[PDB]
Amino acid sequence: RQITLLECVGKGRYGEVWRGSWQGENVAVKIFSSRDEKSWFRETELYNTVMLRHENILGFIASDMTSRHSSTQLWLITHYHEMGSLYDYLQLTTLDTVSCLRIVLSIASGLAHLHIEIFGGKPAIAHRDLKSKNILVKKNGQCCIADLGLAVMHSQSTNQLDVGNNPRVGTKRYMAPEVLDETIQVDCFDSYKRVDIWAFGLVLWEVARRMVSNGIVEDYKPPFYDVVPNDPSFEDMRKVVCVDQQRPNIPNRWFSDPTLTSLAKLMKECWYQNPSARLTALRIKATLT
Ligand SMILES: Nc1ncnc2c1ncn2[C@@H]1O[C@H](COP(=O)(O)OP(=O)(O)NP(=O)(O)O)[C@@H](O)[C@H]1O
Ligand SMILES: [Mg+2]
Ligand SMILES: [Mg+2]
Ligand SMILES: [Mg+2]
Ligand SMILES: [Mg+2]
Repeated sequence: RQITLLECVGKGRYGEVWRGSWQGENVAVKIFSSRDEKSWFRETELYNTVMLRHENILGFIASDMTSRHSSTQLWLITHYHEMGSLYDYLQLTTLDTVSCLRIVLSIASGLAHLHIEIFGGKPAIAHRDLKSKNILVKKNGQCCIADLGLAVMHSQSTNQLDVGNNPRVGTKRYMAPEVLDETIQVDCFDSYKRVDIWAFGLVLWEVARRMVSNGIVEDYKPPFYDVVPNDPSFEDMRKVVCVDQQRPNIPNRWFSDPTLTSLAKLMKECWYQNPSARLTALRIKATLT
């Protein structure tokens, strides 16, 4: 509500995010364009109607409408996290195994807790836009998942699939093949879970490259850096992913470390071209434990 904005710490395609004061404390304030009211709606929807509290999910505080510069602003107020996004984090620092396992574990927990229905409780939720920019790194080393603005929900009791009406689509670079060739089954909640696993496999590759094993690392590179431009188009991503069926190549320096060898095994099982073959968030969480 009555919060003072102190610094804007970044912008994406759907709004700005500010570091602000509430009760003299640091909170993140994502300000939506009214051009993107549907994502502010969907995120407010989940965080108000679903008990969505968990160590590895961005903590919610409030949602509100306010007036600035003679115009209406849609605020989503969440936990501020000093160290920013996994994507920024991976570029400024290298990882050792205990910090790299702590990251991929935390994301695995967050995704699985989203993906399963709890009775007592919460419906099953698929994310639909998971990527390194939509994961935050917290002061205690755990990562959490943010941006529920494209989320779909399913409840076993009703067996009703809630898809929303947001016409926004996922970040093109991270789309699974079934999204790109438009043969995803839109009526089947599990399809959406398998889109998330695929992207998770991409995030996994991003993290592994930055773990120091025998004093060597790769530089941070986004998935398919070598075959598609920045801001790749819908058809750019289709040629690589669907037609020629390329996957990020695994550096064989990783075969000179035991963990990197387990994560290479994890990733490949997240990006089978056949979505039924892909691991679930529940296995991935298990293996990493
Ligand atoms: N809760 C938060 N606390 C601290 N920093 C945040 C928080 N949320 C977002 N940020 C930072 O603000 C940046 C802008 O985020 P955002 O507006 O969500 O766009 P994006 O997620 O980076 N990519 P996109 O929204 O698809 O264009 C992020 O990349 C983070 O670095
Ligand atoms: Mg975002
Ligand atoms: Mg974000
Ligand atoms: Mg969020
Ligand atoms: Mg959103």
